[PDB]
Amino acid sequence: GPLGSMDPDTFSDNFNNRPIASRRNTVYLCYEVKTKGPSRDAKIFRGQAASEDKYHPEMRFLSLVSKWRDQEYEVTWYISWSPCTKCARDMATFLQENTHVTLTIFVARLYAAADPDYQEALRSLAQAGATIKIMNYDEFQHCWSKFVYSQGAPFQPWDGLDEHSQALSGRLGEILRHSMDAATFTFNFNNEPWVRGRHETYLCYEVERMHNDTWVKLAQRRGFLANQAKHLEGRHAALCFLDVIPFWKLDLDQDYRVTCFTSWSPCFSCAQEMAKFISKNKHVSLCIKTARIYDDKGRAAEGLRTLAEAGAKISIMTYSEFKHCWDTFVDHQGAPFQPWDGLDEHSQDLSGRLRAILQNQ
Ligand SMILES: [Cl-]
Ligand SMILES: [Zn+2]
Repeated sequence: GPLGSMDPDTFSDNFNNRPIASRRNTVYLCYEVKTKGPSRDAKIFRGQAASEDKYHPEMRFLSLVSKWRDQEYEVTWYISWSPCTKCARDMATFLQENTHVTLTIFVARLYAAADPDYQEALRSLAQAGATIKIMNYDEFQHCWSKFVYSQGAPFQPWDGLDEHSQALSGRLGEILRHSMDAATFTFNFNNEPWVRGRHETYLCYEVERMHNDTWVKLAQRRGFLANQAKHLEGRHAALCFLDVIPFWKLDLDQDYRVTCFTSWSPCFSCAQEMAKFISKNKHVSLCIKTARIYDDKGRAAEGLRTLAEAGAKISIMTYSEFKHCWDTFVDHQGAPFQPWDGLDEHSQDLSGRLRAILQNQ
């Protein structure tokens, strides 16, 4: 097509929320810029470019929003991938230094590795005033209508568009709120021994340092994550937490206690991975408190025994732990933790079964 446009194939490649993994680090940015004001017939100034690290044609919109008399500017992005950590930091700085510019960002996909520094950069960009949302049907259709040379072809949505948009919206909310949804928590941490539909695994985590004779909490370091799925390799939540750990830059000469609240107790493979990790990280004492014992087709008891042998403290979550994670990691907005029926009974039964497991029976 014409210069400065994308063809249907480039759109289908970049602006799509199906499990396309990632791989080709192509980040396509469509941008609109409008003069802020009451005009309803205002002229929208549009541009678009794929990310290229030599000349960066995607940032040419910045020249459009320089200070000019009393003018203010509203910028809109339709970006194929969430902005990287450094670009998010830079745009936060820019919004701070250019209060005459405001910015909305619609995103097609989120990077699966929502690691701590990236999440803090995204929350930084949000606090600077940016509006970040996941693209749904309206945004995809608008981007097709405005930035694609289609030759009379109407926008054709793919099958699982809305479901993927909703899942990405939930993840983005988990990131920006720094807390998980109340329905999500209430469901994933239900401690009935045998359950259906718990396809995900949620892992909350806290860190403490030994100062004087006291475990002091490092509130700057608490957090939560979930597993990665789809079939693009599925990485369990325990492995993702192990990946989070090195970002903390712990002092190898200090003593730390690391607590994991998991909805599913670790599978055999994850248990061996965490045993190997703690046997090579002497400065870290691992506590594992699980809502449910994931039997892992009968391989889990051996893994839990291995992990306990390596020094980890494996326990079953009680009402106190559920209430604690509700207060600490759930967007409750003041609401108290409302326990489900049979919580205590399921908890004490699971404690008995874990006891039988650890003593080898
Ligand atoms: Cl697992
Ligand atoms: Zn696992």
